Amino acid sequence: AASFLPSILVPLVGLIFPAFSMALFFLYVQTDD
Amino acid sequence: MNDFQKYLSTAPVLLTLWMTFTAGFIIEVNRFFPDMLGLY
Amino acid sequence: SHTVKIYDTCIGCTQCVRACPTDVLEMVPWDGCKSGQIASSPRVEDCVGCKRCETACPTDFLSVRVYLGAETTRSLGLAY
Amino acid sequence: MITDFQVYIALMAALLASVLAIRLGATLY
Amino acid sequence: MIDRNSKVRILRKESYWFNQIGTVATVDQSGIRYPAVVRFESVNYAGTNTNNFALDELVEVK
Amino acid sequence: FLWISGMHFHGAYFSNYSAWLTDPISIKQSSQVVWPIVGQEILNADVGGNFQGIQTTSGWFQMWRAEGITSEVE
Amino acid sequence: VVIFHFSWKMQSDVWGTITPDGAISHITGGNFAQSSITINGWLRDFLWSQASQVIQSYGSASSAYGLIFLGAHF
Amino acid sequence: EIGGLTKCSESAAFTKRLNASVKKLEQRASQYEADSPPALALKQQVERTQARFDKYSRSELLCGADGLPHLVADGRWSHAAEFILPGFGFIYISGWIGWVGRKYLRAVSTSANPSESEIIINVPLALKIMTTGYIWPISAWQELISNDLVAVSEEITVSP
Amino acid sequence: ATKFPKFSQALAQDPATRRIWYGIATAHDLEAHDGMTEENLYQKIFASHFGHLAIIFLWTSGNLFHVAWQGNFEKWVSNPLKTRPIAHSIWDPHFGESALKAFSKGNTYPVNITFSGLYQWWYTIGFRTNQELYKGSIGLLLLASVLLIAGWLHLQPKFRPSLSWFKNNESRLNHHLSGLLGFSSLAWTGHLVHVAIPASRGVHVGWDNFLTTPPHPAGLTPFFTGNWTVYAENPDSATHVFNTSEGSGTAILTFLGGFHPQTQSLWLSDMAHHHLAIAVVFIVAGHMYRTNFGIGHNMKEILDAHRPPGGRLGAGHVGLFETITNSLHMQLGLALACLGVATSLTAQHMYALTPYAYLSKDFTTEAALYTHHQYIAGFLMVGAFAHGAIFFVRDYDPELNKNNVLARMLEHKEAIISHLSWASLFLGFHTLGLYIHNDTVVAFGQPEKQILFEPLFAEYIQAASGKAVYQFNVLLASSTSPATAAGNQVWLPGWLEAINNPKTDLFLKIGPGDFLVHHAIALGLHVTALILVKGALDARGSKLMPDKKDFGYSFPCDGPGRGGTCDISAWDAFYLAMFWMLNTIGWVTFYWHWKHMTIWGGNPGQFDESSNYIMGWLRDYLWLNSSPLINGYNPFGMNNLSVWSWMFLFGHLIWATGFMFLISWRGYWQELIETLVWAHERTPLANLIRWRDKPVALSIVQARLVGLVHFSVGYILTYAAFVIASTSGKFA
Amino acid sequence: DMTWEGEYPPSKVLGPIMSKMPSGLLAIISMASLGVCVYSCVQTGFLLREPGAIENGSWVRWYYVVEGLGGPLAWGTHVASWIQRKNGM
Ligand code: CLA
Ligand code: CLA
Ligand code: CLA
Ligand code: CLA
Ligand code: CLA
Ligand SMILES: CC(=O)O[C@H]1CC(C)(C)C(=C=C/C(C)=C/C=C/C(C)=C/C=C/C=C(C)/C=C\C=C(/C)C(=O)C[C@@]23O[C@]2(C)C[C@@H](O)CC3(C)C)[C@](C)(O)C1
Ligand SMILES: CC(=O)O[C@H]1CC(C)(C)C(=C=C/C(C)=C/C=C\C(C)=C/C=C\C=C(C)\C=C\C=C(/C)C(=O)C[C@@]23O[C@]2(C)C[C@@H](O)CC3(C)C)[C@](C)(O)C1
Ligand SMILES: CC1=C(/C=C/C(C)=C/C=C/C(C)=C/C=C/C=C(C)/C=C/C=C(C)/C=C/C2=C(C)CCCC2(C)C)C(C)(C)CCC1
Ligand SMILES: CC1=C(C/C=C(\C)CCC[C@H](C)CCC[C@H](C)CCCC(C)C)C(=O)c2ccccc2C1=O
Ligand code: SF4
Ligand code: SF4
Repeated sequence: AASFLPSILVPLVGLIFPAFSMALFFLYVQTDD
Repeated sequence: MNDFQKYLSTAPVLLTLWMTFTAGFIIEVNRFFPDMLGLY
Repeated sequence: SHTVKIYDTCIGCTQCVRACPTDVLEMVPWDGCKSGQIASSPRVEDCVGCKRCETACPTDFLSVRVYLGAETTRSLGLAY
Repeated sequence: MITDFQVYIALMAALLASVLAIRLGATLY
Repeated sequence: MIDRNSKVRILRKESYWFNQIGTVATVDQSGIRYPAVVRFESVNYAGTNTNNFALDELVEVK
Repeated sequence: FLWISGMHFHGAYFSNYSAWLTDPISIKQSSQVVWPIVGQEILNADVGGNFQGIQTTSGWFQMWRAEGITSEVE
Repeated sequence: VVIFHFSWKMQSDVWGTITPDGAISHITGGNFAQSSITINGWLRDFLWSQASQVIQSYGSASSAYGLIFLGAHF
Repeated sequence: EIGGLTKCSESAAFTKRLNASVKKLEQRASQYEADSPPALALKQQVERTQARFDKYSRSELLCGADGLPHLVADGRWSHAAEFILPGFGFIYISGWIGWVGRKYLRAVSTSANPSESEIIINVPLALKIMTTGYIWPISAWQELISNDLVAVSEEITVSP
Repeated sequence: ATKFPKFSQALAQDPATRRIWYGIATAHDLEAHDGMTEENLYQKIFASHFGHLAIIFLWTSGNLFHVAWQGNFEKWVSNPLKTRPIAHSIWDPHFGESALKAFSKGNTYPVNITFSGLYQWWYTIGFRTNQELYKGSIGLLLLASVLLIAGWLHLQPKFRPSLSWFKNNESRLNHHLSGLLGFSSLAWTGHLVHVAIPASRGVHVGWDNFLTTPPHPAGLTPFFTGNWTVYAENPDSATHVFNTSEGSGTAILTFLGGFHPQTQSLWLSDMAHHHLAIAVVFIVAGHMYRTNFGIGHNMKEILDAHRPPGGRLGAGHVGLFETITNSLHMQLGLALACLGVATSLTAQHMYALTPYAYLSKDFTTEAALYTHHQYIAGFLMVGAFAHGAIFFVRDYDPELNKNNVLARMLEHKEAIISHLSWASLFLGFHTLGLYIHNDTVVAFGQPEKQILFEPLFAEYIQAASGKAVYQFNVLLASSTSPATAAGNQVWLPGWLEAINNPKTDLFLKIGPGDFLVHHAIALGLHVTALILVKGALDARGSKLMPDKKDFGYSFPCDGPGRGGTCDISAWDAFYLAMFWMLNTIGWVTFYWHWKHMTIWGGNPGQFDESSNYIMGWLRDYLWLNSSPLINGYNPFGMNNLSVWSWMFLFGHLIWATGFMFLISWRGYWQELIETLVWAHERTPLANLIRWRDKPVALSIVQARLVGLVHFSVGYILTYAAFVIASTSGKFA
Repeated sequence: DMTWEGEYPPSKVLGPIMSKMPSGLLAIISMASLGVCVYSCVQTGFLLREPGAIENGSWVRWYYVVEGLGGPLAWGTHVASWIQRKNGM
């Protein structure tokens, strides 16, 4: 059901996504090509 | 005397005296001609 | 790091080389002025960007100009 | 009333935009 | 003409005393790049009242 | 010293200490009065004791009472 | 912060009036306990509420304070 | 009337304000008594209040709905007392001050120490120069047409 | 480079944390990147624009989707004046049961009420069902994808446009004026005539029947025959109920003037006619420049020939053509300036000439929209002047523009700056002085001694358009005026009704109180301008630093010598002007809100009398209308205004935090950071972990930027809460 | 190219056609054009000011609309005549 989507996506968008993005930026700025 | 007059001629002193005089005359005018928002 | 340039308006007063906190400037022989000396910046790799030199110049407009640029440990004055 | 299928269709479209966005970003890089 | 005690107008755009009048103190004759030494009655942003200019940068005023 | 002197003088010629002394609970302390220029007189409040002035808050009246002043001549 | 603490605590848990019998009515009513625990409380139950006097001082002997309040902000 | 305003002499709100103001003072005076210095003062204050309102009433001031005087400044001479006439006063006095100041500065500029005379004014000279400002309008115009007021590009300018 | 700032070796080889900070903030200055050719610059910018467009469309798609999936549009359509529009739903795991109930008031699930006005706009344009909104969102998602593809395509080797294509001014202007603006307007009038107007009268015209439902009974016969008057006959009656056929008409193009009686908004027929007329004007104007067909004007020639014979403007406009074509910064500045004026106009004209139905009755939304556009306008204005300065420092060629109109501006710079200064001083001294006079006299209990000037000039203008209250018998306010006779049978009938109706915002009544506030706004504009203009003119050099052009647009300072040279760069002018911009916009927004608040509340007198002195604004506006907001959450409970209450306090925090960066400078912090480094290196266990980027304090300019951002964000956030909670809490 | 100096512009600035026209002809055209524009305005004014009968915007006439465009042309033509006169042609 689509109604369950708010409770399945918000946890991901506000927690999982930001974390991985920040991690990637760190790895990108800490690397010496 | 001459030297004292020079001190009295210094900028700070003269300003205070002049402003006191100006303030006084303005206050006195309002004392005798009070409450004016126009030349009558 | 930073770039320091000296112009022909120098008078060889030596004041700039006496103010540098990191020995970046020197007085070299020259013939364009009565003093017979001009300032040079042989070791700009040690310039911290203080601009004390500029503050000491007596010419109408600074004969010594410091243009801040790329930053290194030395230029950023980092003892750590 | 927007049906579940309709909502799911929208999400699929969004995904396409995302993949096409990464490419544009990586092409500008 | 630029000469001792002459009055001139500065023509150096970078000068604090541009388009202003100064008195030539001495003009060196040894071929230095900026021979004339002009003195002004107003201090610059640094507090100096003198500077050396070339003859072309100075126009006699009288 | 001049500052302290002025305060005592203003408390002798421009205050309601006597009245307050008699009824400390009701009368309000006041030791400054404004000249009647330009509606500034509104600043002269009805503190009490047939007196109108600015209510001071430095605590002079209490101190004087403790010392035993009683009069304004003192 | 210290002076504000003094002002609210006293007006809430000390100052006030007591009846002939034992009835204590504090100036602000004891609001300090449950209102000073949040920043909104200070802004509303202190600054906003206790400032009703200065803002409404015009036309009274307390008008000077209102003018000074504004002047100081400036 | 202009702007739909009403003359203050014919505005009820204006009168209401007057009555109210006086009442407030009188109510206060009641507490004090007889020739009590406080009462006499309040009594004198009401007289001033009554006078002020009367003056405004006899004037040509136009009041609004609030019963407060509103000033007119569009150039009409009917209400010149409100802005035009007082305006001339400011211009005359201000010009006087500016003119005399410029005169003194230029005068002492050629002295032995032009900067000492700015921190320690030569009172005798200043007074003389100050008195000569009553005809500043004439003097200024004369100086303009003589090319002695405005300078000519012989002044310092920025690098660009 | 081989580090984060690939576009800068200098930053890349930096051993500190600055490398990261600066790389992020210098990312979009493509012109300064290492190894940048003009061709590449243009190509990358073009592609970046495609991406921006896509973001805008995705944003619009989301609003439609969320309103359709979680909103109450259809219910609102049924009862527009008794339903609160919903934006999106709320799923916060941190909420307490009480909060779930409070925010779920009026509905069955926690929700946020929208103050963006989308419902009214969509209702007016024709939307009636949620399914329709869904289709729109899906379409925009697709368009967004197409735009992203274009960005990639034009960066490919065989599709990268040439530098010449990027500099063909004539073709672009012709196309943009005739097609982007002209034909688009024609298309819009088509929609209004085919879909919107029918809907207002109760008829449904959609993709299902648009090809078989003629917009007008006569057909296109009148159009081609020339009998255009037919399309203006039978306008909707004054008893027409919107969204229904009762009292409807058949007209499609008219010039009635005024507002629909029931919706209190502009007539749709008039808007259709408006766009049709604008269309023709733009389409004609788009045929002015030469574009490979022989006919047309050459812009360079036009500019060169315009030199006043008297010589008062020097050599005229010669040389400007090359300067503009070869400078992207000047182009951006010109654009931002014009858009800034447009945004302000939208705000000013949209609250008076209400364009959408039942928008006037939604007080909170009306308030938000005005403050929104006015603030955006300020930012857009400041940016224009900023890029103008960047132009002088980077792209100005002194030789090309010799004795040009532009160069001569930089010749009398002192005159301009000095006079602008005088204006600011005059306005400042007297405006403040008069306010303080009024405050003092009122405080002393003598309000009759206030100096209140009537805004006669403005009142005259209002009368000139028909207002009668002021009693100035002039122009349209005069029955005998030639002007009245002209439009009495055209558009005046309807206009003269609205302008003379007290329950409309068309030319609101003005009084002595408005005079003062207007002069304050004047001060703001003048002072903000002074800072910005000075920055631009004194960007290439000054007496203190005659060689400023060689250092750039933004540099920390020039040292503690020559008296001290802090904040001497042009960037600093932008920094200083931002504060003034916020102040002036704040004054403007405060004025609008308070005036309207009193009007809505039914007591216009409060503003009329208390706006004359400052205390009134503080007590009768800020203090009085803050009661609903500060009680969003109290020791006794909470309501739907809790979120707004919390944000208000949050804003204050950010604003004050900004002060730290603005007043405290680097030296102090650098020394403190050094001590912290020592500690980490000397503390056992933590010694195991170490940094790879030396920890250092923020730079001088960086701190200024950070501080300005904190100040700005807090400023906007705090007012946003107030304007919304105060209006909604009292009238909603 | 189009840059000019002095007290009068060169004829090249008047375009590819008018640059060859005589000053007098341009003057005649200018006066005629202004006349048409003024006539159109006066006549239309009557229509707008006539009681009723202008409902549905009947007052707008194609001819008068076109005629009204003479006013701007009048300005251009009169300016051009001056330029041609000074240029000698
Ligand atoms: C959209 C983002 C988001 C979401 C979904 C949540 C969700 C939650 N927060 Mg929260 N939070 C957020 C942003 C978010 N937060 C931010 C930005 C801040 C900083 C201001 C906080 C600060 C904050 C605090 C200070 C606290 C919470 C707490 C909670 C939990 C209260 C509900 C509950 O049942 O607790 C009961 C908890 C449970 C039933 C346990 C749930 C199972 C956990 C969450 C599994 C986590 C595993 C996860 C995958 C690991 C991440 C891996 C990484 C790669 C991302 C809930 C899970 C409270 C809590 O208890 O935290 C757990 C709490 O004390 N939050
Ligand atoms: C802390 C000291 C202090 C302060 C703040 C005040 C303040 C005040 N006194 Mg007060 N007073 C003081 C000490 C003080 N007094 C003392 C020690 C005495 C005993 C002599 C008095 C006796 C006294 C009397 C008798 C009266 C006051 C009054 C007043 C009020 C009006 C002041 C006034 O004259 O305004 C107006 C100010 C002037 C007329 C002075 C003119 C301004 C001068 C010319 C400027 C100074 C010139 C400058 C210094 C030149 C420099 C030259 C160089 C050599 C230095 C005012 C609230 C009056 C009052 O309240 O009436 C209701 C009043 O009647 N006081
Ligand atoms: C008819 C053909 C046509 C059309 C429709 C367009 C359309 C467009 N071009 Mg374009 N272009 C064309 C031909 C065309 N071009 C040609 C032939 C060339 C080669 C010479 C170019 C070269 C070109 C470049 C190099 C760029 C564009 C860009 C753009 C886009 C601008 C951004 C946008 O969406 O704003 C559309 C905005 C609106 C519709 C809103 C307009 C709002 C204004 C304010 C209305 C004003 C009304 C009125 C005047 C106000 C009155 C009040 C006033 C007095 C204050 C737009 C889609 C830019 C872009 O983003 O590319 C991706 C860009 O960089 N074009
Ligand atoms: C179409 C509009 C437009 C365009 C294309 C540009 C383009 C450009 N501008 Mg410009 N500008 C604009 C509008 C525009 N600007 C406006 C409106 C203003 C006025 C504010 C300015 C003011 C301005 C200045 C003062 C400067 C530029 C500069 C630049 C250049 C580099 C930008 C850069 O480095 O950013 C890189 C990327 C960033 C800075 C990221 C921005 C992060 C922002 C500041 C913070 C976000 C807000 C905050 C996080 C919100 C969180 C709140 C939350 C807690 C609720 C670039 C050519 C710079 C330059 O030197 O050019 C020569 C420069 O110094 N611009
Ligand atoms: C309350 C805060 C405040 C105030 C009052 C001012 C005031 C002023 N700023 Mg300012 N500013 C502020 C905050 C403030 N600033 C902040 C926070 C910033 C950071 C962005 C700036 C940044 C800034 C810049 C960048 C510039 C200014 C400028 C100015 C001046 C504009 C001209 C003017 O108004 O003349 C009138 C001034 C006043 C009314 C203020 C002083 C009033 C005193 C009390 C005198 C009153 C006299 C009174 C009328 C009676 C006189 C007669 C009496 C002697 C008898 C003015 C002095 C501009 C400037 O230099 O001016 C040309 C300018 O370029 N400001
Ligand atoms: C020798 C020979 O042969 O002749 C000789 C002798 C003779 C005859 C004496 C001479 C002459 C001729 C002269 C002096 C000729 C002309 C002088 C002239 C013609 C001077 C200005 C016109 C200005 C206008 C029209 C301004 C604005 C027109 C405007 C502003 C408009 O807006 C028009 C308008 O349209 C809009 C856009 C919308 C329309 O819907 C309606 C309106 C109306 C509002 C010469 C020069 O010596 C040559
Ligand atoms: C700076 C600037 O903007 O300048 C621009 C302005 C502008 C206007 C854009 C320009 C243009 C283009 C042109 C040529 C403009 C001129 C005129 C325009 C606007 C359009 C053309 C012809 C219309 C005709 C022939 C009428 C058809 C109309 C006919 C045939 C009819 O009357 C039908 C009808 O009769 C029946 C059969 C019976 C009647 O009962 C009902 C009526 C009377 C309605 C310019 C001049 O190039 C440059
Ligand atoms: C820095 C710089 C820059 C910029 C500049 C700017 C930013 C400007 C702005 C400007 C502006 C912002 C302007 C404005 C203007 C306005 C106007 C010009 C208006 C006008 C008006 C008129 C003309 C009239 C109108 C009317 C009508 C129509 C009718 C009657 C009524 C009236 C009023 C309404 C650049 C980049 C270029 C570069 C160089 C330097
Ligand atoms: C507090 C303060 C600092 C110190 C402030 C600092 C060091 C901010 C540090 C915290 C911010 C939030 C950066 C922290 C970033 C995290 C460590 C995560 C970084 C991850 C990277 C991949 C980006 C200054 O450097 C300064 C300089 C000049 C004037 C005033 C001041 C000033 O007031
Ligand atoms: S800036 Fe400092 S380190 Fe560099 S040359 Fe000058 S005095 Fe020496
Ligand atoms: S920024 Fe630093 S070096 Fe430059 S003037 Fe200010 S204090 Fe001196």
